[PDB]
Amino acid sequence: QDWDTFQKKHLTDTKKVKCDVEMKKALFDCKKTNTFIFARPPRVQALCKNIKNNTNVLSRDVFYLPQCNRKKLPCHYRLDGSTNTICLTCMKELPIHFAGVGKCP
DNA sequence: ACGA
Repeated sequence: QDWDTFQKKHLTDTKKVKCDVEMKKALFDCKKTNTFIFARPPRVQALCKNIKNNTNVLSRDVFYLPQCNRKKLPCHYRLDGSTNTICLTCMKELPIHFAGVGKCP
């Protein structure tokens, strides 16, 4: 929605995310899936430099993407992972949505 | 400090 929420929902400083601890947060509310990006804010923010507002951009570089996937109700997950390019939605040169991976929508 |  916004840059602050994007960082909380999609950035991680660790590869081993504690899915069951984080996903129960109102931020995630035990949703089906959430993908994190292993990167510091500055590197991710740079991807939106020069990008038109409310449009998507695909990174040239790859990132490691820890992913929490709901396995058992109501809030139990399995940690998965993959590496790929990321597609972000930009607004005022700041990421506001994690649009897709490997390619933009 | 072993972490795609």
